[PDB]
Amino acid sequence: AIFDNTTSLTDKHLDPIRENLGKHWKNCARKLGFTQSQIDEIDHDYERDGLKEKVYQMLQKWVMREGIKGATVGKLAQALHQCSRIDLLSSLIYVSQ
Ligand SMILES: *[C@@H]1O[C@H](CO)[C@@H](O)[C@H](O)[C@H]1NC(C)=O
Repeated sequence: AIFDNTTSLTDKHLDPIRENLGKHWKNCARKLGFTQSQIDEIDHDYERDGLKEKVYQMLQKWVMREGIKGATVGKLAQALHQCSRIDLLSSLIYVSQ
């Protein structure tokens, strides 16, 4: 079951989220525990780099903050549930097999 999966996230799990989180990324950032101030910093600091880079930076900051113990398949699954991205949750289930 995806929500109890304790596997540490690596590129293979993160890549579908990097590619598809898309323009509606900030609500998922809040569910991943970023404050509005932190979201604003990412939004401003990576404006010239583009939306995909804002997404990349947000996800990587989360993986770095939570570490190997905390940045897991099951925790990402819960975040995707909480931010209502069942499309992304489905891609995560498939890549985790
Ligand atoms: C926390 O998230 C809520 C939405 O759930 C938002 O209204 C509020 O502004 C956020 N606060 C901060 C400090 O990010």
